[PDB]
Amino acid sequence: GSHMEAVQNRIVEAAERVPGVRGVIHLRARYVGQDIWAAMIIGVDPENTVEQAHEICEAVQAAVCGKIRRIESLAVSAEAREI
Amino acid sequence: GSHMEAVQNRIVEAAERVPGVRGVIHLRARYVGQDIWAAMIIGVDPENTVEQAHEICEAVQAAVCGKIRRIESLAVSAEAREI
Repeated sequence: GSHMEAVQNRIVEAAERVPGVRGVIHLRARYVGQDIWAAMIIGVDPENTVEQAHEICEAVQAAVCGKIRRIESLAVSAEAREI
Repeated sequence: GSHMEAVQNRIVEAAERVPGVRGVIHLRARYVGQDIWAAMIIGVDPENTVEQAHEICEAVQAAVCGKIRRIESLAVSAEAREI
């Protein structure tokens, strides 16, 4: 089941190129029919505001849903990640 | 099924008395055996930091699990709420 490993990779790469994302902490993805439904946690600067972290999450969603073909549901939340 | 409405009320009141919580936005609660498992979204100042919002969520968890008897699982996340 490695068509899923390929896709997870592209999702991770896609997300990380959005401003403010410091790593994908967590990504769950499953096939629903021919579609992918995913849920993601991104690391963000602990000192970003809550409203900034929301904006980053939305940009990640737009970027991934925009770029990655079979993704039809993506939930994105944020956690503090110091690096 | 109104032993659940009573408990949801006490959870909401409990959470709202934690510093930085501006309303409970969402609370899902279910009985697992004789226990309650719940998941909650609190409103917080959009200008709090991410790390502050984490701390508020943890204080809500400590407060609710500490005070409300049959709750054995509580997940708490934060969303921006301007008021």
